[PDB]
Amino acid sequence: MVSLAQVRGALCGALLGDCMGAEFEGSDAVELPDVLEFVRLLEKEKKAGTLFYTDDTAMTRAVIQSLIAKPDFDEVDMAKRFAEEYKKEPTRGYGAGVVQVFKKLLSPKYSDVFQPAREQFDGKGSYGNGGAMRVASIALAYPNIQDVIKFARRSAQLTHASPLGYNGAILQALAVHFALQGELKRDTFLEQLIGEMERIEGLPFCSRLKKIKEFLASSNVPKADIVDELGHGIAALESVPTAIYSFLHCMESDPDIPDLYNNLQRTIIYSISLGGDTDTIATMAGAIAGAYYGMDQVTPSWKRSCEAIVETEESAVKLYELYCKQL
Ligand SMILES: Nc1ncnc2c1ncn2[C@@H]1O[C@H](COP(=O)(O)OP(=O)(O)OC[C@H]2O[C@H](O)[C@H](O)[C@@H]2O)[C@@H](O)[C@H]1O
Ligand SMILES: [Mg+2]
Ligand SMILES: [Mg+2]
Repeated sequence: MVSLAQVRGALCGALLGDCMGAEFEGSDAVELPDVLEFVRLLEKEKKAGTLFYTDDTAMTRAVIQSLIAKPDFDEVDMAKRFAEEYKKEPTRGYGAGVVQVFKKLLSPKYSDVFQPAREQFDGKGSYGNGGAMRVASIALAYPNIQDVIKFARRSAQLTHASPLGYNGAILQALAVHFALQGELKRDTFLEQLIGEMERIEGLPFCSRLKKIKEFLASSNVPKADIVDELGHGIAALESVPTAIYSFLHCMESDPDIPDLYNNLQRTIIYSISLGGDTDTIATMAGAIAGAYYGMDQVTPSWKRSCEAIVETEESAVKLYELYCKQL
């Protein structure tokens, strides 16, 4: 039985990952000591809301507003909200490509809201993680896996028309889905994901998911090896599996991370420690961790530092109602 605590956990986890990840974004070597210092300073900050969220959260909030306005899923309403949000706050840190999608939706020239995304990169569409970064809410609003899949795909295809783009969104949404279903063991969790992705792709994402299995079966896997094989890039293929690994890895102790950090905190710290697109990787791993461990692991000293923490917590209630309605 999914609880409010898990839905709120997911969203607050996504918000923390974004806000804290943003601070290290695009450094392709990050050092864990920097992350630990950052976190310690964060806990001591007397002023609340010192960390601003980025496009990841901006788009997340737009998804949520759309689901609440239109619980049956309205891709037209959603597209409009994405475009209006971009227009309202263009400097939140959007990918250079996706900006063109928003401008086409804002223009009066397109009646098919999917068409701008189809036109990206000489008709190939974006392979970026921007579809995945905002998708978690689909899993929080829709209990049935078939809904999760088709709405993850469609929400993603508003900006990401490449299969790599939108299958990454599907994968991230499935990861959050299976994290919500209670205390799944690692092996079953991955079996669940590999099962679904073979059908969906049938295989880039399955390949990476298989390597994740491999890695988890080993111990003391260098971060370099994780980055080398799974990636830490703005591409969905190189970020969504990496987020899933971070979550799965951080279900147990990491020798480098003090055990006085809880699992969700560990998850965020570890994600950021991998470098690259740290905002987006941490927001995704954080969403999965939040869903799994819930709000009890979203500590007051961490969350209070995030722009829009209050609004986010409020929004969780409305999402949770959607979820409950669907049962
Ligand atoms: N098919 C392609 N061919 C060549 N380059 C591509 C392709 N697809 C993507 N790129 C490159 O990938 C870039 C971004 O793709 P975009 O769809 O704009 O962005 P996003 O929404 O996925 O956001 C990605 C992250 O960026 C921000 O930090 C957010 O926080 C996310 O973390 C393009 O400019 C291209 O260089
Ligand atoms: Mg961002
Ligand atoms: Mg980013």
